Amino acid sequence: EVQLQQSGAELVRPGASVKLSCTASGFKIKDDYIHWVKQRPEQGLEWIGRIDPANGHTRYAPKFQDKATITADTSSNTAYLQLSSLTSEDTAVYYCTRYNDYDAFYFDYWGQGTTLTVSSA
Amino acid sequence: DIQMTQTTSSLSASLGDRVTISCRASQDIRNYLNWYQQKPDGTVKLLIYYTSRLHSGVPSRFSGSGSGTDYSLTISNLEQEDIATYFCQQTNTLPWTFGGGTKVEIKRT
Amino acid sequence: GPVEFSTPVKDYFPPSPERPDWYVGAPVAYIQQIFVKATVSPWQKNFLAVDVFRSPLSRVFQLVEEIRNHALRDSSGVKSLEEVCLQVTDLLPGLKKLRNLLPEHGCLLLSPGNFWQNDRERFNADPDIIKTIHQHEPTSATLKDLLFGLPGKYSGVNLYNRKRVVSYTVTLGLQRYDSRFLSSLRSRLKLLHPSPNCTLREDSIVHVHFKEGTEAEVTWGAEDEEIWRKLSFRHWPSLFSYYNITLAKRYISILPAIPVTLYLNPQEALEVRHPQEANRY
Ligand SMILES: *[C@@H]1O[C@H](CO)[C@@H](O[C@@H]2O[C@H](CO)[C@@H](O)[C@H](O)[C@H]2NC(C)=O)[C@H](O)[C@H]1NC(C)=O
Repeated sequence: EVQLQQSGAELVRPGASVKLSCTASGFKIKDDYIHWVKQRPEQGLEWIGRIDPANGHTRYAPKFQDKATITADTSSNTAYLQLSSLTSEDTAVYYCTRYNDYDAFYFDYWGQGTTLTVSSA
Repeated sequence: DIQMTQTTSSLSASLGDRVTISCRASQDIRNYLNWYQQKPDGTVKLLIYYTSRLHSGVPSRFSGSGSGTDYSLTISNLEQEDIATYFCQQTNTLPWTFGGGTKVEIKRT
Repeated sequence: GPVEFSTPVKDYFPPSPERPDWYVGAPVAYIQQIFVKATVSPWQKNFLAVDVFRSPLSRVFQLVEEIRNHALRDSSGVKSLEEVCLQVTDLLPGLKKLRNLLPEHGCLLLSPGNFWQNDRERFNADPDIIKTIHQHEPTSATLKDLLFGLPGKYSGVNLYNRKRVVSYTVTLGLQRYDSRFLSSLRSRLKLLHPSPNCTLREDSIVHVHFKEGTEAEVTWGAEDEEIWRKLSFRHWPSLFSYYNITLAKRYISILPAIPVTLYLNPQEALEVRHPQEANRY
């Protein structure tokens, strides 16, 4: 019954800032790390970062140090990923997930995915 | 830092057939390889972890093997539900890297 | 206030001479047991009784290195064992006869390998494991009990072992509790050495307050639960007294044990034999 519900599709202008959200159900985010992954067609999946909601301690891949900001609210049981200085290269699907084994580090449960589109229209 | 490469981006097979996906790591990863399945809908699902271990609820027709730099997923009998993309992720060195997915499709044209 | 544990819940057990009166401060130390069962699974004729336990005992050195070098990849805090374990400096000024048998400086870590200074070469150059193990037996807990972590009849290190399954233990004393690091260590050990059908409980911490021919298979059962409970009463006070640590008005916290299973093949069982024990047995 572990689920990671994600927010709806987002459309934003270049240079704006988005905050995607991920609400857990069936478990407390305090009990595990929460990770954000980015899928982009013709490049596949790549790791953005993670947060330990008990400590508020975040870590990122070096690509996203100045791009992504991960946070978590334990009372609302919700993790957040904030993208800043958006550009076209940020158009992609963002997955919220976790892991449950702390030596294997496999992502057991995933969110459905949130599509982010960056276009001037 | 560690680059994972899947040899074939596409693979054609038939129902009840034995299928094999393979991926290679740029350096030793000490069997810290996980296999994930993504449906055309977009939902991802863990298949294997630590190179051989089945995640609970995964059909037993899936298996994993390998070592050093070379690893392989195997589907004993391709089911109609096994049409998807398959990714291999390395959890040995800290920035987790995924391999370019391999698509599995039925035999036609 | 006492340290907080979320998933593993608290339990109290004082040996006789909500929150008990004595459960107030932080424990003197946390005790972590890595409980190892090992067997030379394909057995043969022409194997000597010693071959029952020499090869299983030879793995304690690699296991200790694995535990001591374990690092929590993707850590949000404590990373290695040195950052969390209890530090000891010097044995008592009397009782230095136990130099090179107990750890003086650094992390408090006990295992059978201590009989050979954690030196695989020294173990290989040893013609009589039984003599080395029993060289210091005579009361307080014995050195064999301290290093093995088990009563001694459960160990199976003897010439009359009929089941040919040998058990021992690695004992860790920790100054701090870190759920992430400890879970990482358990996951690492269970990935490296899976246990067939291990049913050990893993959800209770026990707080102790001291006042003043065919193939063999490794089994895990109710007799392996809370194995420490079958050690002597003076086991922990006597272990800690060697380092001028007193458990008089304080308590210790024993954590659930981590199971490990070792299967050894005839190739290793042969490669490990010391040439001079073939003539005796
Ligand atoms: C063992 O540790 C205790 C606690 O420190 C020592 O006992 C007292 O320690 C205080 C703290 O420095 C000293 O001021 C007292 O003089 C100590 N009293 C006595 C009677 O020793 C104890 O000395 C230590 N034992 C050894 C062998 O080092």
